[PDB]
Formats: sequence, C-alpha cells, structure tokens
Amino acid sequence: AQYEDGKQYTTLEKPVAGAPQVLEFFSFFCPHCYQFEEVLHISDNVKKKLPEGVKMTKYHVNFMGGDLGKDLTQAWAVAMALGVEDKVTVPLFEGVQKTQTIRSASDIRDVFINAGIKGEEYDAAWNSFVVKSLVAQQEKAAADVQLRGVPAMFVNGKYQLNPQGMDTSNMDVFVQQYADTVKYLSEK
Repeated sequence: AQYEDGKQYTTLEKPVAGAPQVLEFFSFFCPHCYQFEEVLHISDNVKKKLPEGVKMTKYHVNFMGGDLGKDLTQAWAVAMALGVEDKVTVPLFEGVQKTQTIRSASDIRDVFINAGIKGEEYDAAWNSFVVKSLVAQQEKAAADVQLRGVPAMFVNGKYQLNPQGMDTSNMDVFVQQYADTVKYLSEK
C-alpha cells in the first residue's frame, strides 16, 4: 500500500475501548515534544486536517522529570480545567527546557500567574478534586496504552503514529505527512 502498518503507524495488539478519538501524550521534559510544539506545531496542523466531529485530546505524563514531572501533570490538569492550555504551554516548555527557571511547583505556579490566572484561582484549582480526576484520567489513558515514550499519538485506541518511518529532511513535509497519516487512520 502507501500506508502500511509498521511504517507510518503501528497497531496496538490490545486495542483500547472508549478511547479518545485523537489522543496525544507529551512531557514538558521531552525534547522532541518541545520541537513538536514550538517548531512543528503538530497538534495544530493535525486539528486542521481532522474531519468534522473529531475531538482532540492532549495529556501530560509522569515518567519524566521525577517529582517535578508529576507536578507538571497536575498543573496540566489545572490548565485543562481552567481552559488556559494555550497560554501556558509555551512558557512551561521554555521554563523547563530553554531558560531552566522551573525547578519547583512554585515556579510552575509563577508561569500561570504571569499568564494572568489569579493565585487564588490557580491554588483553588490545584487543590480541587475535579483536578484530581483530571490527573487520574491522564494517568489512566497512559496506562491503557503501554505508554513509555513521548511524544506519542493514538487514534481511536487502535493505531499509534510512528514518526520514525517518515522523512525529516523537510520539516514542513514531515508535518503534512504526519497529519495526513492521522487523517487516514481517523477514517479507517
């Protein structure tokens, strides 16, 4: 074919029922995630090519960055609850990986404050049980799909993007290829 299992994607031998349609995993400690977000804008270009009706879900993972990794998963939960994902993603990436000014929960919190969320609202969210189950969801979703590496994308709990089998000589071409693959798997 032109799209072959084992080349632009792999198939989960233990499919996952009820799974979000498009499910993406990242870590603010993950260097290719930094690239995927700031340089390539993968999420963004995929959305651009999804059919109508398709919801896009993105989760953080715990297995990078030790104690600060979990803090970042909780904070991502806060971002999801407050709907401020688009205002914290970049400063969180640049704080962990570029400037190295995020060394504790307290520094994560500063990013939110400077992004305009208020202390009282953040601290409230941070400690809320809605955020706890949001954290649990992130963890369950990773758990359901063997997950040990990021960035990672799953379509309908059955197909997993395999970006290693696509050309990277041209980053625009890498992205379109990736996005078109997601569309193909979407329609499958």
